[PDB]
Amino acid sequence: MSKARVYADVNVLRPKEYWDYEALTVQWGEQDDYEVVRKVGRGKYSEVFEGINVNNNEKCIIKILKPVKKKKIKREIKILQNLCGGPNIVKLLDIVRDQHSKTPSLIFEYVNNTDFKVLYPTLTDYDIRYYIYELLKALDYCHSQGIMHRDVKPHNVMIDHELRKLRLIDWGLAEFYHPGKEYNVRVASRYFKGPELLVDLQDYDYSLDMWSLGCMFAGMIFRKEPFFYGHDNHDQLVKIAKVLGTDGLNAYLNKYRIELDPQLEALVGRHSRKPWLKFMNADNQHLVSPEAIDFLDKLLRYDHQERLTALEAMTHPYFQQVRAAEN
Ligand SMILES: N#Cc1cnn2c(Nc3ccccc3)nc(NCC3CCCCC3)nc12
Repeated sequence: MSKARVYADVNVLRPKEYWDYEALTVQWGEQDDYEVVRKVGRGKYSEVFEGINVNNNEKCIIKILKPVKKKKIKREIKILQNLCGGPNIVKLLDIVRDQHSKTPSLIFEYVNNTDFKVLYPTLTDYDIRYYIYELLKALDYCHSQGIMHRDVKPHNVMIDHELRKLRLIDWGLAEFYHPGKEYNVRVASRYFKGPELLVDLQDYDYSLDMWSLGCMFAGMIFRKEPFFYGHDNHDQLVKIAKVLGTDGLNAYLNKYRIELDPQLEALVGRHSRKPWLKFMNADNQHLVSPEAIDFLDKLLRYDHQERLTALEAMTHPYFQQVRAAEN
């Protein structure tokens, strides 16, 4: 039996109007208020375009959704509404649908994002600390509002580098946290899935996002994208085990009484823990200080209960300069 160490009762104390997302009645806007300017992306969930509001001439992002169940879309909409105005939380501007096809589109604020594959390599030590701190504000906020993002990855972190503006987007996989609830482990992107998802521990919590953040962070400071490069869910756990070591995995499994599938146990084998500095090289030297390693080490723990919470992470000395500058 596992439960979050912080914000566990947020949804217990709030009324049904907050977490009963299926009760939501979607208020449709007008499709004609928005026009496509250029396609900027695509995914299994939607096609994304840079758009413009013909009324105010303001830029926006239009995501034309592929077939989705009523329950799922209501969940994304309710969460976006509940988190409105929070630090670095993307703003949902409107929700529209095509009459004949009933194809819905979500309208979001526009962020002039630069491909992370091109942006990250140019980030300085300070830039990394700054952007990760900004992302942490968003995570502590949603966690404080009883919501788990469950899909933290570079693709869901829009950054306008010129303006130094960051937004955590795509809340379609997010969920409300309820103590003891068993969630679907089929969330997050493989390279960012926490050990809990990989060993089928269903009663996970906000801490899942912290493992994903840790993966992003490790990728940035070590200049290795992605950090844990597995080809399937089983191999993903193997990649993690070859770094953190099987001793910690065994302890983790014993604590929560989890039994790995025979095939998985075989693939994992036995591995010694590898010091974080073994990933240091001439290319990532100006970015792997002791503070960075200490911070990373406290994020990437098998036991989700051991990981730093977003609030704790924000106070780690690694971010002391960012905090000082802000104050
Ligand atoms: N909500 C929201 C949201 C807000 N901006 N935004 C952007 N901005 C953007 C602007 C110009 C060029 C590229 C992107 N792209 C995507 N999704 C598309 C990206 C997904 C990650 C890989 C690159 C394309 N989603 C969003």
